[PDB]
Amino acid sequence: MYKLVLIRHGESTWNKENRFTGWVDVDLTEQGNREARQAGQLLKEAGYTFDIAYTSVLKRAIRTLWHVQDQMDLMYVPVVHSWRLNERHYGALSGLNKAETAAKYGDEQVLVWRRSYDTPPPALEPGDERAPYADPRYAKVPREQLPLTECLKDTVARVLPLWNESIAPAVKAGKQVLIAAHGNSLRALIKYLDGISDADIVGLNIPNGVPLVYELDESLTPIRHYYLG
Amino acid sequence: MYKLVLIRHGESTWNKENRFTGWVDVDLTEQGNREARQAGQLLKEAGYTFDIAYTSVLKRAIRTLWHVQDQMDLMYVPVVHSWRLNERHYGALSGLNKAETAAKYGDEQVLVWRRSYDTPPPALEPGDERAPYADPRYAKVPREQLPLTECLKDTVARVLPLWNESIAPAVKAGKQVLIAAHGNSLRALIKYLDGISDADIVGLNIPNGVPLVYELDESLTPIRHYYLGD
Ligand SMILES: O=C(O)[C@@H](COP(=O)(O)O)OP(=O)(O)O
Repeated sequence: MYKLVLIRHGESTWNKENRFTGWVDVDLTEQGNREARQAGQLLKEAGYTFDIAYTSVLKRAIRTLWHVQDQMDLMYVPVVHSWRLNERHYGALSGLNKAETAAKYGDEQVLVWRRSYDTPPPALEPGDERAPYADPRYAKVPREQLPLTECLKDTVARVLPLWNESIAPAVKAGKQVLIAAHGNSLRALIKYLDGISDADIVGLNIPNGVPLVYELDESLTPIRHYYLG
Repeated sequence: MYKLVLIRHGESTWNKENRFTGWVDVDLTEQGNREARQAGQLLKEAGYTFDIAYTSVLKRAIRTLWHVQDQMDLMYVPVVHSWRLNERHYGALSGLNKAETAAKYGDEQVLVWRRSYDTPPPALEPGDERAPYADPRYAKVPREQLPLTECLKDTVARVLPLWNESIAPAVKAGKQVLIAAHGNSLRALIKYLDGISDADIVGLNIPNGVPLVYELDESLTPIRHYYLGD
């Protein structure tokens, strides 16, 4: 029996502005901060603890983690910040208002761009300011592994090495893990963990700032899962 | 040539209350939060960046780091939190007001507790609430290595292994390192770095929340150091 807690970052600015975010490094709203703080308080009160946490390199997730740590009195635990946990990359949609985009390209198109397992949004041009190449966060990521766009499928491919190489061993080592990540990177990981089919994942949505608890057996096969609070 | 930036945590509740803190895990005051923020801005404006940061397991140091990372847009960097960077353990003095303590045991006595390199304050009882043993922060540290009190000499000895095993290799590795820690634990590191005598370390005081830049030669020998700011 292992427990693993997932939590999606609190409400970000672009969440609130209903803008596609992906790799753009936007921060938490005040509400996002509340949610993160409330999640940490929830975890504290339910008596949960952590020996390690995993996060992306995007401040909305890390700041959420911070608030969780702050509330749980766990600011001292090792935190692994991984670009592998990054939100799904939204290519040339990053920054665009979702309502405006669906008005322009149709809801269907947008729904494909948002939830197609295998078909990514349109890509960033390699020369877009928003491309990841010159970002210090990715300085050690081999260029050809940095996306200009992603579908969930890419996200799953990107997350898995972090799971296999780091999180799973941490869990089996008996470390109590928190993963603070993103809507679609958590969908990606959860797709893997729950062995969810390509069609079945399409409808999964994870609210901001709600601890999602996984109980895992000795082979790390999910037993059940549940949100806290 | 390398640069290493050191910063003592911003003002803490017990800094303001003039209380020996030690391993008591008190938080930053609002002033302390602002010092931490300002130090970040100052480093950001100076064009400083970091690849890795080292800190203690004490939130006053860690929150300072957070504010720095926040202001510098480096919330994603690896942070090693090590008990080895903890503030010097203050023993049975922890939580006591320094002024009343002086008023009771004498200025000399207090100053020997506070700045004598080799004489520790009086120890915590092993049964004291404040003893470290049940603390998850220290769960993997051998009991015998956990202090009930420390003089600076203990602090040095406690710090050096992190320096040798980890921070020095980072610096040699070409990593740009920030260490966010405490007055005495930095006094201890600096003693080693600058090769300050037992007598001389006595006067060294390190202000809250001010970046202290060391420029190190190839052999990690300080060439110069300066505070950033005023
Ligand atoms: O232990 C403490 O009270 C102070 C040092 O106090 P003095 O020994 O300098 O009085 O440490 P910090 O606030 O930097 O963590």
